[PDB]
Amino acid sequence: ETTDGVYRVMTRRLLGSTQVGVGVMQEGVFHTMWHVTKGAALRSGEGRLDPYWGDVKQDLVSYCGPWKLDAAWDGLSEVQLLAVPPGERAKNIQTLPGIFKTKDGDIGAVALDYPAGTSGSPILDKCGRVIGLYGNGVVIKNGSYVSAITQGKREEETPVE
Amino acid sequence: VDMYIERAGDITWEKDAEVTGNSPRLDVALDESGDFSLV
Ligand SMILES: N=C(N)N[C@@H]1CCCCNC(=O)[C@H](CCCCN)NC(=O)[C@H](CCCCN)NC(=O)Cc2cccc(c2)CNC(=O)CCNC1=O
Repeated sequence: ETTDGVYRVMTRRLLGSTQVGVGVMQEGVFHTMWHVTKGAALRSGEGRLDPYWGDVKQDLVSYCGPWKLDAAWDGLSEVQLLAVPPGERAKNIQTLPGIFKTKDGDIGAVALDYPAGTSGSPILDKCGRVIGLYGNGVVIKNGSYVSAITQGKREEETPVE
Repeated sequence: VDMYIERAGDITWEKDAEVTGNSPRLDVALDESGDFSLV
């Protein structure tokens, strides 16, 4: 199914399932981080979701259509991580982002530390819009974690022949 | 082999949420494979 919301990304081998990440269904497109799926296909119920767009440098992949999430952090405001940890209820946690300063500009970044299978959980603004996905980050000196607020580009529609 | 998705909820901002975390400012580099590293 492709009903809007947040989803766990699970793998099954022989014994039971493991949550490897999280992603966002919006406008019939599933959005997650590349390192969650490695860009491979997903099952949804009886149906297959095929990768459509992705970029390993952004660490993002979308399924069934192009990247739909276009809201950005405004900079100044607090945000919420809608964390969906393995084995746990979805929970909101509010924080004021820090900044990853890069040679190409600043990226909002949240100092929130969750299990690796929380990767792909959405970060929200106060309108409930998804401004990025959690889980591509750095480990600072004391071992704690800071995640970029990773957002894709919603491209203009492609022309038709 | 079987990677699959299962719905986990609606996406909403929570009005009276717990607040935590500092706001670190970090110099970082992003490489072509999507790795952030501290400079
Ligand atoms: N380390 C934490 N405090 N929290 C992290 C949070 C993870 C949140 C979801 N995101 C990820 O899994 C992504 C996947 C790779 C993306 C690459 N594009 N990983 C990273 O962003 C950084 C990248 C660091 C810089 C690369 N130059 N990797 C780690 O953190 C791995 C690490 C390091 C030391 C010790 C540990 C695990 C041991 N802890 C555990 O197993 C408990 C679980 N918690 C953790 O794994």
